[PDB]
Amino acid sequence: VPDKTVRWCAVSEHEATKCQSFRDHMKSVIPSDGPSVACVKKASYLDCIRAIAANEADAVTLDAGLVYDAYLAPNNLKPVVAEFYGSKEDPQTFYYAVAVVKKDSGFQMNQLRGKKSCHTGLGRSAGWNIPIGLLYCDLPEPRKPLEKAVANFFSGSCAPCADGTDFPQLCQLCPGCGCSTLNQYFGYSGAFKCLKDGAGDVAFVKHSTIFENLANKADRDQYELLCLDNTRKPVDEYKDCHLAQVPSHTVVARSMGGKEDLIWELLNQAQEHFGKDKSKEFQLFSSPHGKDLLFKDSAHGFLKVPPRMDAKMYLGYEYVTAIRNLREGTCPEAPTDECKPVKWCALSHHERLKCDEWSVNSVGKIECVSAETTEDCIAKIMNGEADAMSLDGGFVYIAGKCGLVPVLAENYNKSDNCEDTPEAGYFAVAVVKKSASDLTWDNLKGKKSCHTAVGRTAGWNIPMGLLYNKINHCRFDEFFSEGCAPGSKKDSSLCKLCMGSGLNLCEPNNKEGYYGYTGAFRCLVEKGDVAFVKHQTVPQNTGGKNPDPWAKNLNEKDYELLCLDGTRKPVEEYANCHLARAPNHAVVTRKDKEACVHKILRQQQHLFGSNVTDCSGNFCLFRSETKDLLFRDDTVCLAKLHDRNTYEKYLGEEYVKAVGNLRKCSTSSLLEACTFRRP
Ligand SMILES: *[C@@H]1O[C@H](CO)[C@@H](O)[C@H](O)[C@H]1NC(C)=O
Ligand SMILES: *[C@@H]1O[C@H](CO)[C@@H](O)[C@H](O)[C@H]1NC(C)=O
Ligand SMILES: [Fe+3]
Ligand SMILES: [Fe+3]
Repeated sequence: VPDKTVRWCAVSEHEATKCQSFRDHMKSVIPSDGPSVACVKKASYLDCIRAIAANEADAVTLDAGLVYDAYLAPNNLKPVVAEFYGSKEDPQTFYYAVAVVKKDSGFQMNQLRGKKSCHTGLGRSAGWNIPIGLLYCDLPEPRKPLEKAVANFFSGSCAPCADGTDFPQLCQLCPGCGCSTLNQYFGYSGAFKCLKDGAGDVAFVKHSTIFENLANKADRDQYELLCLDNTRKPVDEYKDCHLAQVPSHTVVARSMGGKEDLIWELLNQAQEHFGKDKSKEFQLFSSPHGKDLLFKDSAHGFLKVPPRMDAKMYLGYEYVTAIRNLREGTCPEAPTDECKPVKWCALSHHERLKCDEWSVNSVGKIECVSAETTEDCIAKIMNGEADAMSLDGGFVYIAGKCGLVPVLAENYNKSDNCEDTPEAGYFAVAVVKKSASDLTWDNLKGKKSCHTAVGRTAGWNIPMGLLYNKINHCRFDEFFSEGCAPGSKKDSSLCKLCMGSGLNLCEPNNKEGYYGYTGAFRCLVEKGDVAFVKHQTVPQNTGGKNPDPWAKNLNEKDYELLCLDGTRKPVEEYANCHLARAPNHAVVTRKDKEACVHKILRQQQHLFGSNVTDCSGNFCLFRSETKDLLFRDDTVCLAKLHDRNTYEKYLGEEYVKAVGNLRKCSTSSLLEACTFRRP
């Protein structure tokens, strides 16, 4: 009360040597109110994970594979610090796994069978665990032992660290399948030589491996990469043509106990002091007693892992999927029919219950799964637990930084050709009361505000984007006196006007009554000085059309819009008095389901779209009661997106800019973690 020493787990005799030498040296230049280091010794990395889980140790650095095993029940560890490997200014932490090949050898990923493979080694990420994991279900039966089936798949290979007596075929190119730099084709660089030399047809390596072996691009153009869509790309389009995105070397911590922040403090203070080129006393990435003790010797320092980043996310879908398949042999029995059912992500129980009903009517084509925030749902879509949800533009943006794709837009304009008509978008406006004559778009300092939610187009990204372009700081909660912006930090002023109780207060879901367009507006009625909503929200909640007590008798007449020019006009005059265009909300998913989601959803909306009336008794998809459940209440249909299937491409060039301009101000723990993976 308080303890500060980090109980670091060591493997070798040698590693335990440096661990205490590391402790001694920290004590020389770090004060007593800072972190120290203690050492625990166990027989292998396997024991260390067990150690940290049972709270008899705190941290250890691991390769991607062991990171997976560590996250598993009952270990439940999570990655907290990352080694990086480039310059301080463009630090490289992850590496993408790729399958390199000679230019114009006329085959794709789905034709690897019967070709000659070059690998880095067994247990290795890019050279084995990724390719074989992702090719697992095309391997011939029996797939036990894996090595045999792999041998039976390729027409000859080099598999390092494997066994040549049991399986000879893995060695035709490495006659002595040697787990050592002795054998010429070992590891990243050797595996590539294999391909370069002609031994093999495909080599499995990092994206950087080629660049480290061919400095000149005229040489690189003689190679290509195999993309997962059974197509080829040039070696410098790794980012859009890789297998999986491995992390290099990760310190992991207890998911509950920790000590997460401490671990960072120690390591950050370590790299400041004895890191790289730092001191000539102690060397954190070098040694006397053998190499890669505690950390890799090519490591240039550390970076903290954003707290939103659990292991599933860190390792990433394609990795996790890969390494899963290696252990649990689940493949379709025998073929996957055509389109299994879609997991829609309900936002807490209000949406769940609508979802659950939607499910019943769909005869097994739509399953429901809920999370309590949308970011949580987004992450669920990323990791496989979920498949699809519809999102405000500002959150499609985030989804898109997280590598998810817009599949179909919502459309709000009545038309005989609704499904095949891209709409320019809806209009973000700023609504106040006629009664409050005093207010103007300039005069807002020290007034009270109501937002749909943080990170949404009309409720945040647009209004605040502008505000930031004026005031020049992110502290919006000080420019306003107080407000309601569900998703704000519980003790900002922008949570003071929200209406939820007590944990639910300011929570960015329907349990909070000022959430969304209706909620933002209601906030304006009861508590605030200005709502930031879409252009239709007033009509939609006045003149009796919203029957709830608070809305029953409010009149359109009673409200006005603030225009940018400083003047103010009635609600219907939004075309002449809006803040910006807002990209229509849209549905998003991951690439491998874009197909089935587009198919199922048109199948689905023809049954339950705005065509249908007598919605009571029937199930009607796009009508909720004032709460935009699953979809906005005024959705007319879902529009196709031909070649407009990318968050940048979909949202357009204006919106992506404006949101980008706000990057500095972002508060979002998911955006941090996704752009950490990489922007
Ligand atoms: C709605 O449909 C009309 C019909 O021609 C079309 O011109 C327009 O793009 C759509 N949007 C608005 C705001 O009128
Ligand atoms: C409802 O409207 C759409 C619009 O053309 C139509 O395609 C669909 O078939 C209709 N509903 C049903 C249940 O078929
Ligand atoms: Fe590797
Ligand atoms: Fe919106």
